[PDB]
Amino acid sequence: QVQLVESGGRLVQTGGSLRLSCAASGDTFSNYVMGWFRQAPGKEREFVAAISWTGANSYYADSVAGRFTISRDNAKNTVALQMNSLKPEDTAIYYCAADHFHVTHRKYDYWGQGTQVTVSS
Amino acid sequence: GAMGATTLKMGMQASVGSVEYNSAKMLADTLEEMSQGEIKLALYPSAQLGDDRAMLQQLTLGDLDITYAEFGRMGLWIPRAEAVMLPYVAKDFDHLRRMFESDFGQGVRDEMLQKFNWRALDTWYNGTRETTSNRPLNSIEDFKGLKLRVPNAKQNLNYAKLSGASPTPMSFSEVYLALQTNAVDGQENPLPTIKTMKFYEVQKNLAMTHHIVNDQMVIISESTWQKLSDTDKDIIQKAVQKVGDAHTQTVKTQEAELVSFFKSEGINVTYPDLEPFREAMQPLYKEFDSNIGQPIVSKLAAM
Repeated sequence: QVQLVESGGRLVQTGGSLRLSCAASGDTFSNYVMGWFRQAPGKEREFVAAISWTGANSYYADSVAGRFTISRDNAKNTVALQMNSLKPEDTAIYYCAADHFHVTHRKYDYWGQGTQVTVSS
Repeated sequence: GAMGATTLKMGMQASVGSVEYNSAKMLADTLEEMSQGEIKLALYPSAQLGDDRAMLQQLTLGDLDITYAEFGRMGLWIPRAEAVMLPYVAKDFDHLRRMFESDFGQGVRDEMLQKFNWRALDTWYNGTRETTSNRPLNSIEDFKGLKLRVPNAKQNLNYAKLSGASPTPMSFSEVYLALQTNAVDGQENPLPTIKTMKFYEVQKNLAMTHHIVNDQMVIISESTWQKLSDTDKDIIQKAVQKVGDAHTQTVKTQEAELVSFFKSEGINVTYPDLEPFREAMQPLYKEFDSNIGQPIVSKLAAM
């Protein structure tokens, strides 16, 4: 069973930088696109970023592009989300997810339990 | 035409000159005529958009409209689909196409559509791998001791292993020399590859093992398809099937010409009985049926 565990949630400054990490286990890592989703208290679960099996291609929500950076280490079975220039609206639980392909018409197959990020100044 | 045309885009790994490319271009031309200019198809060859998995991913997201993909290649993402590229499961192409239309084929195509937005329009015959050697192979018994080169592909490895040969993985670039010098005793590929690489120049025998039958599915992004009118859907459906019949006939014809040519060139062409090979594949079949937790192969094998 592929399992995903997110780390790194904090409270942090507005305009601050935060790195989240995701440890994936249970199958050949490089067979799976890796995604970051986020769900704020009143809103629905929302796409944030995704990275292709080799990292050759990545995808970003409009709301986050230019300041977030997804990456992966196929040697460490990790995926990371470097968030820069955070903004109060970024506040949410952030979830790591895995699927064979990046998909927008359904849920990814697999999900971690998530890590809380809050930004306020 | 204030409504304008609809310019679909098709990606493929194959290059200008190949049968895949010529069939794609025939498909472009057919769509343009049958639609009276309302459907055009732009071709992106030579993996200019990535490899096949990259291109399927652009289909999943509606960024690319049409690509090729092997039926068996779906086993990377729909594990049971691999059954159709285990060696000797498909007896010929009509059999592979029967599998595509069967309850099993239909269940794989519904999963392709639901999970990844791929709508398989058709399967096109794309040739069968055969076996060359430095000594004649007239039954599965001749396979013992045979250092058979294979690519580093699971099912190619399994064909050589379960036939009794000594599997010898080796990069395609080394093959011709390894044959010429009998570092290896033989290899296996489609006949056009055997001709193009001149393996017949350093292999005195061709055996018609028919061990691996290939196809290319033609796949359209479901996001594109839903956007289309029903008449446009029909023009596409019909054109793909029309061009596939011509594709399939082209590949079969070229194989027959190439076997004839090899015989006329002094290549010794054998025709071993194949039920012994199907029987030798049983260990792998039941291993596959087990790791999938359900009898898949034998039903397919019976169709």
